[PDB]
Amino acid sequence: NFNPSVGSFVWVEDPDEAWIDGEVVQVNGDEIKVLCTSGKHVVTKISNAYPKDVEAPASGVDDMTRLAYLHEPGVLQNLHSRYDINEIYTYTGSILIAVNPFRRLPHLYSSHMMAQYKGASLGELSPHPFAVADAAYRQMINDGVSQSILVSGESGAGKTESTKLLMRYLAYMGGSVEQKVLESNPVLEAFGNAKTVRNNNSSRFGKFVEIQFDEKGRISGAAIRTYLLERSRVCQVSDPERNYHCFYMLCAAPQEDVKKFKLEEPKKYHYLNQSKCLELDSINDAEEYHATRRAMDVVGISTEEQDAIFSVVAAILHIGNIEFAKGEEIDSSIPKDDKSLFHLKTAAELLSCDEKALEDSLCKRIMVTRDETITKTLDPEAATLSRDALAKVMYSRLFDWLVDKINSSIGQDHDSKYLIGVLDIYGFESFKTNSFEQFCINLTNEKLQQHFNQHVFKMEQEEYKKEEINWSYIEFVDNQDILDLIEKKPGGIIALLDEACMFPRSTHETFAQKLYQTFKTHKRFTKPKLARSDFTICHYAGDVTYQTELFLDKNKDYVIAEHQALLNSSSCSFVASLFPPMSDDSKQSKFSSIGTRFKQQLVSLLEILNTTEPHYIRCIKPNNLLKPGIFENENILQQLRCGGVMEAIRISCAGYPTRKHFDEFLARFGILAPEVLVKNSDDPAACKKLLDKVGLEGYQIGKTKVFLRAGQMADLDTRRTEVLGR
Ligand SMILES: Nc1ncnc2c1ncn2[C@@H]1O[C@H](COP(=O)(O)OP(=O)(O)O)[C@@H](O)[C@H]1O
Ligand code: ALF
Ligand SMILES: [Mg+2]
Ligand SMILES: [Mg+2]
Repeated sequence: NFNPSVGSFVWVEDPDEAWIDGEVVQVNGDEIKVLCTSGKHVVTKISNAYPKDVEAPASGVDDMTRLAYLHEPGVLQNLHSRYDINEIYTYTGSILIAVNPFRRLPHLYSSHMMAQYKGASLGELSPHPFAVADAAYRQMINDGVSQSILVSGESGAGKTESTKLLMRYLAYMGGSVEQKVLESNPVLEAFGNAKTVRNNNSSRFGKFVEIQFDEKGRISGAAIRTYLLERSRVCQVSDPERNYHCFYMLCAAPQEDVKKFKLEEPKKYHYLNQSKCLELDSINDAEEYHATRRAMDVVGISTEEQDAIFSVVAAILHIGNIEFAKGEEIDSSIPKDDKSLFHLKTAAELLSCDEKALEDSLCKRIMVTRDETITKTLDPEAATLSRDALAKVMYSRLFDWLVDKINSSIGQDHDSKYLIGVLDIYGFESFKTNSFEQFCINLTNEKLQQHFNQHVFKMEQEEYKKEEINWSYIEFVDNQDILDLIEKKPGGIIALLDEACMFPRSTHETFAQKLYQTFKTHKRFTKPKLARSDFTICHYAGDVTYQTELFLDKNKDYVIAEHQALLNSSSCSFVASLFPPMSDDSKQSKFSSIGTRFKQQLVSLLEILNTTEPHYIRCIKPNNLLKPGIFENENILQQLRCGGVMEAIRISCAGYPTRKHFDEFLARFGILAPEVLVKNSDDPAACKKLLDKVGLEGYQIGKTKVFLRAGQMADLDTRRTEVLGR
């Protein structure tokens, strides 16, 4: 076991900074007194203490499994040391660990650096996402099976940056399709990314990039898949956060390019004024407009199609400045001041429709009756809800048109045999107020971590028990019950939300009370005492309390009748093309459920990833100030524990990554030792004896399969290739 010396350096617990560095000064029977470099003297039992590796280089260890002292402080200190010398990447078994640098490293990601990793093995070079990308490319041809790379972490930990690296390297192995997949990121980030408290350039939509490869290995096609874009940001923004980049790009654009839009300072427009943050130090909005147009030309978006897109973006900004006051008649709406009539006229001119038809779209809805057509009027509060509804649907139809035009140039089938898919989702985020959009984001992260848990801890250890192997079970925290809490078919938070959405005039307190009487006897569900309509979920990353105030509203997906009627009446080809013409030999739907639609998309994505061989990259956010050179133990310790990094190191150190059937084993490696006899095609004793003849040790013989350590299968294929070639 462990026995501390009278004078030695050990790790001890501390209220802050997690573990602290100390030196024992006194030794009792079972307790010891440590002395930290800080000077404080702590007293604790020996079992709480952990030995410290004094002989540790600043470079640390490239693999956490090769660490001399496997425990939490050594993992934390190995990470910290490599972070100080700008070595952000580090391996854990086959998994890659990435700590956010929060600074530019041009040499670490140059195209020359790609050539260095072109033929490199996973462990030959220093850890890098290019090595994970190459591993996915090599394992695709050696197996003929599709691959997928899965990037995880909390919000702002570097998933989107990590995905850009994988795409730049994957385009290098198959190489005009390559250029357009790389230029699709700036276009989508202009309309799907915005500043939050967690990330200055936070992804508000999840993407799944699919790279197609033919049998020869060329990049035949590529496709991008986007999931639940947040459109509520268009209308309501918190003070720290910012609206989508496109709005600020257009206000910083050269005046001759946007002279027709009649744009003002950003602080004037209602959809941006709520934030009170209009500029970013890390983002130059003027350059982003020039970069986005440049990227749009690469994808093939016509310059005339670019003008109509920005006309919609500038129109949405004008629409937000249309205030409503009480009309002369009861429950009537009218523009408040003459400035709202300016914006109402401008937004109609930018949308190529009638100014009065636009005004009648927000102030007055029409009731549907077979006997005659009647028009009611709206109160100012109802009219405000009608203009915010118009903007959201206009922005999502615009964002969806982009993803359709992107794949209309880079998406095609050349009868390819397999693909590689890198997955970029939104990270687990928690704010002082948590809406329905957060509920789906954290659900997505919850589902991805379960996939990690299954393919790393559940499926691996079931085989170990199945094969009668000598093995100590490694316990872990499973989040399956949280998934059953949300997407259970016979009553889940998603399923219950559709129930309350069917009943008209259902308040958020009724859906709230329904959650309490149903999930009362549950471990992962909690209710705040003073909050009637707020519910808390014990997420794997931490407790998050949600507000159901807007849950029923965010879930219903519908198109306002007079909204689609106006947008269809537009003289501009692009504006009318944003809404499909329904009701002509077509079915009319009351509303569609976003919760079930998003759940269905999440299951289909999971089923495609279950047919591919996965590769994991765990991103880590080192600090919350979004600045470099700040390594915080508490932030990183809580991410390692809830992410299961400690258990993964334990499974990678003692586990067996590769297993082959006896018949597959004697066929390939029986040629290594011709003198070793074999009784039949699947004889287990020959496997034991053929491995001893080669000199391998630590292997384990199972019920029906052999089990080898991380690098033991690799040298057997190299030994085989040498003898068969001779
Ligand atoms: N490899 C990297 N090189 C440079 N900056 C990085 C890198 N990874 C992350 N960052 C920084 O972290 C920020 C957030 O990263 P991002 O990919 O947006 O995380 P997430 O997708 O999880 O929100 C970036 O805007 C950038 O400043
Ligand atoms: F932009 Al994120 F998690 F915050 F992908
Ligand atoms: Mg992102
Ligand atoms: Mg929404």
